[PDB]
Amino acid sequence: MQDAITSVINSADVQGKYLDGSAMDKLKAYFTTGALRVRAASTISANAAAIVKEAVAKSLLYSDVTRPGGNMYTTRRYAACIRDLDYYLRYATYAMLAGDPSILDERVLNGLKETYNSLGVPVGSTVQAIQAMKEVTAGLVGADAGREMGVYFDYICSGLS
Amino acid sequence: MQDAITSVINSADVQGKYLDGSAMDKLKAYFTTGALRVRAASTISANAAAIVKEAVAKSLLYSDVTRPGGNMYTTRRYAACIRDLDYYLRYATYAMLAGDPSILDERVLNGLKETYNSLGVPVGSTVQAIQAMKEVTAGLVGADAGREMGVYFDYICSGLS
Amino acid sequence: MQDAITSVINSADVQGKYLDGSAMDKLKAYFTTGALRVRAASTISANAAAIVKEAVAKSLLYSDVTRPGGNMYTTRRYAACIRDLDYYLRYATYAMLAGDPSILDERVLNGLKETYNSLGVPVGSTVQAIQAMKEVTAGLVGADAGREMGVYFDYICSGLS
Amino acid sequence: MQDAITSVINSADVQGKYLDGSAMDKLKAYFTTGALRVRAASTISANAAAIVKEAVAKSLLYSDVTRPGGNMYTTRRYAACIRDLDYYLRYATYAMLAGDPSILDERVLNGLKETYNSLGVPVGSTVQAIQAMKEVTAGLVGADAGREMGVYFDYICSGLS
Amino acid sequence: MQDAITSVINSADVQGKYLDGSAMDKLKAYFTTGALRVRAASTISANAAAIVKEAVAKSLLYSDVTRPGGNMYTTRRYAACIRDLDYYLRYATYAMLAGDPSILDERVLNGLKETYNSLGVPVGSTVQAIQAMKEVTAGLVGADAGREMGVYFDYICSGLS
Amino acid sequence: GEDTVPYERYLTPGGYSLRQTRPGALREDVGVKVKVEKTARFIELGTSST
Amino acid sequence: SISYLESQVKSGDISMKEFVRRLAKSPLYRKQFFEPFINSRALELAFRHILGRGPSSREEVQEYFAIVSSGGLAALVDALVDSQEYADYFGEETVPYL
Amino acid sequence: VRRFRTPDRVPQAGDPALFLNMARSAQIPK
Amino acid sequence: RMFKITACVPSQSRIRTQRELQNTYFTKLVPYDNWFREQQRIMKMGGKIVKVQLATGKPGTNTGL
Amino acid sequence: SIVTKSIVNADAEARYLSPGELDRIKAFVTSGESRLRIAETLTGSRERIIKSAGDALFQKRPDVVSPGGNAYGEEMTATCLRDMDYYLRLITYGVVAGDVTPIEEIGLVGVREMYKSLGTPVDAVAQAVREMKAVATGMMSGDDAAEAGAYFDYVIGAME
Amino acid sequence: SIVTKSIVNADAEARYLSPGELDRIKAFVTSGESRLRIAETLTGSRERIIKSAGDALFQKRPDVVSPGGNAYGEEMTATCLRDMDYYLRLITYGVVAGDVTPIEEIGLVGVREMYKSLGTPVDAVAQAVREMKAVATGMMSGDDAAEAGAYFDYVIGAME
Amino acid sequence: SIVTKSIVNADAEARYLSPGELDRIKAFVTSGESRLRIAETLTGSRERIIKSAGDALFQKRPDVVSPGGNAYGEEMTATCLRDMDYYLRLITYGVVAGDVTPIEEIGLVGVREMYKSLGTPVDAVAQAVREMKAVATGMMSGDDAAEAGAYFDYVIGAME
Amino acid sequence: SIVTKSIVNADAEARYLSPGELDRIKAFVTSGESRLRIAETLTGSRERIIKSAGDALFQKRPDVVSPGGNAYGEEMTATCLRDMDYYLRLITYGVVAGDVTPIEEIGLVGVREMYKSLGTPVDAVAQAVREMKAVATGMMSGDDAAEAGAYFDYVIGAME
Ligand SMILES: CCC1=C(C)/C(=C/C2=NC(=C\c3[nH]c(/C=C4\NC(=O)[C@H](C)[C@H]4CC)c(C)c3CCC(=O)O)/C(CCC(=O)O)=C2C)NC1=O
Ligand SMILES: CCC1=C(C)/C(=C/C2=NC(=C\c3[nH]c(/C=C4\NC(=O)[C@H](C)[C@H]4CC)c(C)c3CCC(=O)O)/C(CCC(=O)O)=C2C)NC1=O
Ligand SMILES: CCC1=C(C)/C(=C/C2=NC(=C\c3[nH]c(/C=C4\NC(=O)[C@H](C)[C@H]4CC)c(C)c3CCC(=O)O)/C(CCC(=O)O)=C2C)NC1=O
Ligand SMILES: CCC1=C(C)/C(=C/C2=NC(=C\c3[nH]c(/C=C4\NC(=O)[C@H](C)[C@H]4CC)c(C)c3CCC(=O)O)/C(CCC(=O)O)=C2C)NC1=O
Ligand SMILES: CCC1=C(C)/C(=C/C2=NC(=C\c3[nH]c(/C=C4\NC(=O)[C@H](C)[C@H]4CC)c(C)c3CCC(=O)O)/C(CCC(=O)O)=C2C)NC1=O
Ligand SMILES: CCC1=C(C)/C(=C/C2=NC(=C\c3[nH]c(/C=C4\NC(=O)[C@H](C)[C@H]4CC)c(C)c3CCC(=O)O)/C(CCC(=O)O)=C2C)NC1=O
Ligand SMILES: CCC1=C(C)/C(=C/C2=NC(=C\c3[nH]c(/C=C4\NC(=O)[C@H](C)[C@H]4CC)c(C)c3CCC(=O)O)/C(CCC(=O)O)=C2C)NC1=O
Repeated sequence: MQDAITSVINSADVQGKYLDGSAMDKLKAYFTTGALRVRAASTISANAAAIVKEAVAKSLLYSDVTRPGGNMYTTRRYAACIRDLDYYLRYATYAMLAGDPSILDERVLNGLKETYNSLGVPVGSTVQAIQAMKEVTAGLVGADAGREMGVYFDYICSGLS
Repeated sequence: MQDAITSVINSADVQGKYLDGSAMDKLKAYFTTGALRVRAASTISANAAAIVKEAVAKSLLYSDVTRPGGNMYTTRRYAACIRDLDYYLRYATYAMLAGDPSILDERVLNGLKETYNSLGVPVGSTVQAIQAMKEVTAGLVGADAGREMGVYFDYICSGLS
Repeated sequence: MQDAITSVINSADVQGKYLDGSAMDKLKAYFTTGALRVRAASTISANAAAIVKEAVAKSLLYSDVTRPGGNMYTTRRYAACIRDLDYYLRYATYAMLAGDPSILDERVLNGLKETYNSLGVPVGSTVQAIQAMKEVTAGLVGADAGREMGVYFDYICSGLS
Repeated sequence: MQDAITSVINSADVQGKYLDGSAMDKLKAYFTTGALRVRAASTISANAAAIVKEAVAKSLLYSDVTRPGGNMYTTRRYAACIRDLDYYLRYATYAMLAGDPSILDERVLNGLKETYNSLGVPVGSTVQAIQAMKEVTAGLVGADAGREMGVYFDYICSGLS
Repeated sequence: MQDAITSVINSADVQGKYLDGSAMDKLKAYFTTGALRVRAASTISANAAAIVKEAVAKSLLYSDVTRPGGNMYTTRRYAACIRDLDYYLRYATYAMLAGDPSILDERVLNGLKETYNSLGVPVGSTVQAIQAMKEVTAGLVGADAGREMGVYFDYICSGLS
Repeated sequence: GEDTVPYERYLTPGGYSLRQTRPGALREDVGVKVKVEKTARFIELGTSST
Repeated sequence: SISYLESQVKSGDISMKEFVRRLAKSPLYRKQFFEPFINSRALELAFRHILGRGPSSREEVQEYFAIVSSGGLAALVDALVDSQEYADYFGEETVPYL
Repeated sequence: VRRFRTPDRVPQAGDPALFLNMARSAQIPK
Repeated sequence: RMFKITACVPSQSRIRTQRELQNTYFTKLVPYDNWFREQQRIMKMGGKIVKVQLATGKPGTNTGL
Repeated sequence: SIVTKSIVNADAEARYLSPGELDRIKAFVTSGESRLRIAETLTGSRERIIKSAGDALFQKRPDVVSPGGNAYGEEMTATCLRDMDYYLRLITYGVVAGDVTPIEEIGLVGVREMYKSLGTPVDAVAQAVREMKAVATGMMSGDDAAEAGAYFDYVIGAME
Repeated sequence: SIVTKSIVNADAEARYLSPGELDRIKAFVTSGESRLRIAETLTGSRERIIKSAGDALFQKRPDVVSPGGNAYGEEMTATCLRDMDYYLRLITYGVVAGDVTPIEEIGLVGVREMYKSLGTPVDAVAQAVREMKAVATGMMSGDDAAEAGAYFDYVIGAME
Repeated sequence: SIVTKSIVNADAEARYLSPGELDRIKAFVTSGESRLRIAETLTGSRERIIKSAGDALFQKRPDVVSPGGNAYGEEMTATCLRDMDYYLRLITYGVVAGDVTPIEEIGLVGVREMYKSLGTPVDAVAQAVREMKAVATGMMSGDDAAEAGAYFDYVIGAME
Repeated sequence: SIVTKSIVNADAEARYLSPGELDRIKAFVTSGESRLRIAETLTGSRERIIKSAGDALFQKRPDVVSPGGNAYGEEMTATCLRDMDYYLRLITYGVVAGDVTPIEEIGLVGVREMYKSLGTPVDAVAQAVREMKAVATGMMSGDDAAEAGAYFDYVIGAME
């Protein structure tokens, strides 16, 4: 768990060097993008349940997975699916605020593949659900904030696949 | 690697005793079932590719795992899946002929869980594929030969899970 | 953990269908056999320690495993062996009452092979002990109740082997 | 193994001289023909199996060599014949791309006569098969690309005879 | 490597014909002599070392070749001589069982003359040793089994000379 | 909180994968889909009434 | 011991590389190192016994398990001995070494 | 030759056949 | 079936790797099934094949190798 | 079911089934015939139950079918009747099993989270099961209506 | 054959023939009379086997004889029946030899490469050997049909 | 056994069991009754076999029981008869299994290294198994004596 | 049936049953066990017979399933398989009754008028019964296939 600042400090410390001009430029880049990160995080905190339910309405609804035999069939499985998608959106917001995806592979992508493979959860359908969540939130917060959200959404989909 | 005869001899030898009446009765049971084992092995050797492709057509086809994002997606992964299912059917035939599942945990179930967990292979989907293979071959060779095939298929599914 | 009723309901629910005539016939079969299951469970609850000690007196006593060097040698190992056999008889009674062996591979056969292989417990000697327990309880409760006990005893011996 | 460029450089180096005007003219000739060589190589890579099977359909099919007693009789011998013809077409494509037949007598014509004479392979029938392969590919790629393929096909037939 | 059956099948296949009456008669001759071949092979497998040591005691012992200067002088050369004679008896048993000497010129007589001529091994003394081995085993297994052993022993001596 | 003895609240995916995906403990939706099991339409049409 | 392989090597008609090939296809090696292992472990043991090193990539394990899958221990030793690697490191005379 | 009994029949340290001579030599009152 | 081949294979890699020397120009009995990959490999290293001769084959058979 | 619940409740306690639990299983085993009769009554007339209950629901709660509600339109009303069909099927399962662990363990655990993610008023769903209960207990004899109304009662209670 | 396989399997192991392999060769030597009877049964009625099997094959798989298929026309159908005659001859060889090394070592190694180079569907060839097996095991007694169907079974198994 | 050997030999070759190997397993399965009869013959009369074979051995090779030999004294002669009992037990195992992989895989691999570390002449052990073979084949019918003498023959052959 | 036909044929002639007709009825009475075995063979595997015969029919005659034919579409193909199921049921009735008066007296009298009023090619129906005969006689033993093929033969003969 480290943001862009802590990773820059960790690189300069593992070097043992002081903060040179490249580290200063990286921190200036983060300190310019931080206000946009803050406003996108507020806008995403506004519409958590709406983004999640629009992602299910785009991908998972009216398909086979909500029908009998699907892994999203029962009300318990539906509630756990909404819970999993809320987790993905919340941690993508955290990784957007930090500017570093270390929290994603520390706390989402750690044992997620083995959990989903033990439960029988389809990984492709949940990857499509995360992609639709990314599409909806990029329609919500704009072009560049949607892109800096979609880089961590693509990180979650890549670590899941 | 030992059949029913070699396991009976190994028990009587670890005892240090001669072959008493219970060992004679066990070997008489194996020597009565052996002709049925031979005919079922010939019938399974007849239809290897048909049983494998009917198992994929029952379980794995048209699901998420053959779609993008699934672990059976690419042609390399499809060919390796057909190879793995052919391995399961071949070694279940061997364990049916021997009448002892020692070859299964010696040569299939040895590092299979750790291999599948390192690769990202879903264990539940391949357990369902082996179960459909068992269902197809039990439809092929009959009731009791299908049962004595399904005991080793259940052994493979239990060691995999 | 599911009995015959819960497995029938789970099949009809995974189908998404209502309970058709085949499910009604399966439940009628269970509701006819249930009184015999109840009486056999009472008769087995009567004589737990007697069935266990007669199984040890048939198989494990006066052999090498109770002698020095055997895995049933010490008093700690003898008490743990009596405990393990009481577990097998108790869970076979539960699986007889439910009419479904899901409790056996959920709660007995889950990590039992790896536990016994890590401890050094002989699996063949305990399989013979469970077989003698089956023979004694089938002498106790009769022909058909002994058979419907022996199907789950054979399930435990098959999952152990 | 050397193309036209490497053979020109080797001649100028064994002389010890620099590249004079005749070497420049030879390399200009190769650099003019190279695009035609590339397009003919792509067109031949398109239709490998078709050119091979049309060569067998022209020469070797329905003759005595596919009948009993012939050297192309069995399925093993048929598969090895298709393999040998695929080798001849592939190496003729390589020698067409290099513009020098050094790869042919380095890697095809090295021990091929002695191999075919030890096996009992008819050399005249395989020379007719290579000639029909040449005729088919010269019908495929045109007049001049067919000619610059047929010079290396004639090289293979001359070294084989 | 082919027995009488495989050579008959190879002749009928190189003809391309079906098995006519002469091939049926040849296979009937082999299927009548096969039980005698089996019993002679068991009797020869009984007394391998005895036949070898009686052959050396008849021919090679107390002659010049076991004296200094002989090629059977040292213990290494004596052990290699016993090894060579065991090879001749074993492969003569194999050629007796197959009923065809193809294994002898495939796997004994292939480079044996050139090996023995490069090492300095006397070919006449080893031919006399094989002849005494033939005489001893023909005294062992009887008249006609000794004759059908001696035809392959004479084959080995003819290919060696 | 001083009233109850503990109980096993969480499994690892290794232990859950051990117990549930065993064949007798298994359901039949768990990992790939199952198709619907209707009767054949020619049997349904060949009956004696709608 | 397999004895005719010892004969045919000490004579010199069969090269040492064909000796390694014929000894790894021999059933003593199959009893010892192919029977108690899965093909994913027998493959790496064959890599150690024949090439003297472990498989150094994932594509190498992909390729050689595909070869094992087509044609058993026979085609595995066939594909290991006939590489460019065995011929460059050991040639025709030297025993493989770690 | 005649002292030789099969090694399965020979009593071992867990078997009560070693103490059987004492069990038949000791007197038990009715 | 076996081919009694005779070939000479220079390495062209001993200068870089600085290994010790194996004697080239070998005479060996190759089995028939992998004689293919062996001849192809000798052509891969650039070595010339002097003499190929079928040793144990009896050429023209269909079974019995 | 009853047998699952008794087995689990004796299973945590490390004891066998007590004789009172055993005559509980015995009484459920004897009453299974009446349970199957109630199940056939609920199964055979599902069309009229779903139709009349949807009619009385949309009469009672017209805002969910008015523009602005969840079940507005053709396919939305069809999905609404499908959800009512799901709950009647779970009612039949709970009638046969003798306990509400099919109903709860299939369609009542995360029902609030699901219907909040869909945008559905859960009180109107409770009214839908109330009208289903009215039509179903209007269809049977007295004790049969009481035994089915117990499970209908559990579903409406687990809604709110 | 059996003797070749036993000799080779003892030959790699640097040992003689084990006594179990020797009674295997002895039992095959005794059963050679029944093998020759099955071979005469298969040899004498080859015309009806090839004719009826071709008829049932083209009834079963009519697209390969329709224009567009491989065996379309007079000479192509004659070559198709010739390939079926080849496989029945190899069946007779494998029946006599007691093992499938004649069948495999003649006409089953590169069968996929050959029939892919000819443009032939191999499943239709498997159906041809299936109809040949049906006509041939319809022609014999029970154990004779089982012993011939073992080799027919090996050919259809080696196709796919 | 036979089934283990056939399974392994098909297993290295990456193929199924050939039909010739399958009728080999079938013939062994049918001959198992005679194998069990030979095993009961060898098991029931082990006392007389070991006693008479030890008597004939010490008559034939008296130096190993003379002072200076290995089996000199009471306990050493008892251990000698115990080793003969071990080899008769392995003979019974090899008779039942239909192959010599029990005998070889238990008591014939490092037999030279073990008996060299004990200081034992291995030729006298071969004479012990020879006298055991004489007493055992003097105890049976003709084909039974041949089938048991095959495994006795393998043990004496694996000694030297 | 046989008894009906014998009774009627003696009934018009104003005589009793002749003894030859009586041993005809007796032989049919004895062969009724094999008739019931053929009937169970045809009854138990009706799914595979109808499925494989419809597959081979639409492979053989693709124009009736192409747009423009009678059995084009989902429900039309279902009705086509239903008509094939009807004819297999009448085949089972004729197998049990020992004569074709069930088959003729139920489903063969006005078959041309009915299938002309529906617009159906009757030759394609004859091909449907031909494929049903192929699958059914591929499912039985020899004499059983002949006895069932007699009634299948009567149905295809009564078509054209
Ligand atoms: C003889 C005992 C034995 C077995 C069983 C075995 C399995 C095995 N399966 C593998 C891969 C595989 N196995 C599968 C199979 C599956 N994945 C799915 O999605 C399906 C659920 C399931 C098939 C039913 C796939 C897709 C791969 C390829 C993984 C990859 O390429 O990334 C690999 C990786 C290396 C390679 O492909 O060649 C091994 C070693 N190895 C053995 O030695
Ligand atoms: C309810 C499902 C379940 C089972 C069955 C189970 C078995 C189990 N048996 C054990 C030990 C044991 N089990 C045995 C039993 C045997 N050894 C023999 O020689 C006999 C053949 C056999 C008895 C018939 C013995 C002797 C031990 C003690 C091992 C030791 O103390 O070293 C242990 C080791 C820890 C402990 O003793 O308390 C477990 C966890 N655990 C479970 O949760
Ligand atoms: C890349 C350079 C190169 C070539 C060309 C090459 C050829 C080559 N062709 C061979 C066999 C063969 N080649 C043929 C080919 C023919 N026989 C005929 O009747 C036809 C006239 C002709 C085909 C057009 C056949 C039938 C065999 C198999 C011989 C046998 O199995 O007995 C063999 C024997 C070993 C094996 O099949 O795999 C070699 C090494 N090897 C090489 O390294
Ligand atoms: C299976 C087919 C086959 C045979 C037969 C075979 C023979 C063979 N015999 C050899 C040596 C030998 N062979 C002999 C045998 C003899 N010299 C005499 O004086 C006697 C007349 C005669 C014995 C009867 C001797 C003494 C040597 C050793 C030569 C030496 O060490 O210098 C060698 C030299 C390498 C080595 O000893 O291990 C080979 C390869 N190799 C084979 O692959
Ligand atoms: C068996 C347990 C179970 C339940 C309950 C269940 C409900 C369920 N209801 C859904 C939709 C729905 N359900 C309703 C139902 C209602 N809205 C109203 O106003 C009425 C009060 C009420 C019904 C009377 C509506 C309107 C939708 C569509 C929601 C939307 O389209 O956004 C969906 C999403 C689409 C689908 O795949 O069907 C699910 C999964 N699934 C289950 O597996
Ligand atoms: C003994 C082992 C052996 C086999 C199998 C063999 C097959 C073989 N089949 C051939 C052709 C053929 N074989 C078929 C056969 C069929 N096509 C179909 O549609 C049917 C499914 C099937 C037969 C029932 C056809 C149509 C051809 C002609 C291919 C062409 O003309 O392009 C040819 C080329 C012409 C010739 O020389 O005969 C060979 C060599 N040769 C052999 O030595
Ligand atoms: C037991 C004696 C018996 C027979 C035979 C019978 C036939 C029968 N076939 C019908 C339709 C049909 N039957 C067919 C069948 C076929 N069309 C094709 O192309 C195929 C060749 C063939 C079947 C394999 C079709 C397509 C219809 C629908 C005709 C239409 O919809 O106009 C109908 C009208 C709808 C109905 O009530 O089923 C009857 C009554 N009824 C009987 O009681």
